[PDB]
Amino acid sequence: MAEPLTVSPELTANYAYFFDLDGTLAEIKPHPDQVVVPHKILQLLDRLAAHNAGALALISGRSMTELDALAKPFRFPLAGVHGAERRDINGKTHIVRLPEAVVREVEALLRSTLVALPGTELESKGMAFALHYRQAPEHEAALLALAQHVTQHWPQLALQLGKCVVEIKPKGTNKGEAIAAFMQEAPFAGRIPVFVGDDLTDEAGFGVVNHAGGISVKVGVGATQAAWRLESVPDVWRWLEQINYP
Ligand SMILES: CCCCCCCCc1ccc(O[C@H]2O[C@H](COS(=O)(=O)O)[C@@H](O)[C@H](O)[C@H]2O)cc1
Ligand SMILES: [Mg+2]
Repeated sequence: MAEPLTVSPELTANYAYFFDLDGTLAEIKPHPDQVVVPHKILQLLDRLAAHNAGALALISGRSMTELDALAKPFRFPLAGVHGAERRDINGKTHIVRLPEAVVREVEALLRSTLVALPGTELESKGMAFALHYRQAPEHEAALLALAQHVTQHWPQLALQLGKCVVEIKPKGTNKGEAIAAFMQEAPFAGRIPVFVGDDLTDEAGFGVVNHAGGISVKVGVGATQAAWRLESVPDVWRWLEQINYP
């Protein structure tokens, strides 16, 4: 149902841009630390933001600090950990905080199960936990049942499924509310939201962008709620280049 995106918006239109990172602005890698956004693409994003009053943000499941490393030397408004971390246009950061006992008890729980799930990696994010299983796809059903049971015993936590990852996040955190928080703040407010993403976490953003009369763009294959689709990360780059230089 999603329509192939072919038109590039004009550089000085009234758009507010929201970009996912992994699988959208950067190609998918076997390991997250090999992921890179080419410096040419970062310059296009920075020029696009500059012509749109700074209304451009990165909306990612990665931690805020990892986004700053990937976007170096540029510093954009950010949503990290699916919205549990956020940095507005004023550089002000907002952090969702979990009870210290919850973080300690859950991490100890998840770590003890890894001996029976070899190849899985537990990434601790301060207020969230990510279970990476790209090196062992067989563990996916177990990690889902395990994380689902974590969210039942600790109702402060919610489930976030993703590409080769099962993520445990604070309840009420999602990229839709992250985009919402931005859309009521000075630079983004009064513009039309454009959100480009590729994973299940991005579907929540697609929903609020569609309801807002904005432009939602799915990257890659799979069922989507987005109205528009790009076929691959290099197609995002080419779309980005055509906005900057028609
Ligand atoms: C060798 C053949 C290639 C197959 C590789 C398949 C692996 C896909 C994949 C695996 C793990 C990913 O996790 C990373 O990115 C997440 C999403 O970030 S996001 O897309 O900007 O929302 C973050 O949440 C995580 O912290 C970060 O470690 C992201 C993508
Ligand atoms: Mg994503």
